[PDB]
Amino acid sequence: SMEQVAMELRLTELTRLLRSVLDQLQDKDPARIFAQPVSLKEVPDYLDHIKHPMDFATMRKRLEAQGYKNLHEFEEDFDLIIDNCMKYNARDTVFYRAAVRLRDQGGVVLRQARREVDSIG
Repeated sequence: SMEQVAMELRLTELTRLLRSVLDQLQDKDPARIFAQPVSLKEVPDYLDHIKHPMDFATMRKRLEAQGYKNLHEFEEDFDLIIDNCMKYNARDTVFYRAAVRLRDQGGVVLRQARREVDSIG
């Protein structure tokens, strides 16, 4: 149908906007602490601590499959990255500190993306 195509064009454009958002958020992680999944070879007990792991490479795979239907879903995944880190790692660690900085700096990027998604439909 012509409606299914119009919907697919909307999802495509959302994916385009989320791709830019993701690149901007990931620049706020210059040390690449959140770039890839926590290694189960190197942290064998991680899944006993964290039930829903997340990282920027896993978000990128979902993105390119047009697996995000709205910004809320995308934010959920970003929020997992931060919140998982802040639970697993203690306050006085480079890891926890990196999460806090990502959170604070990403908030700005996400504040305007919410307006761009409401604005452009």
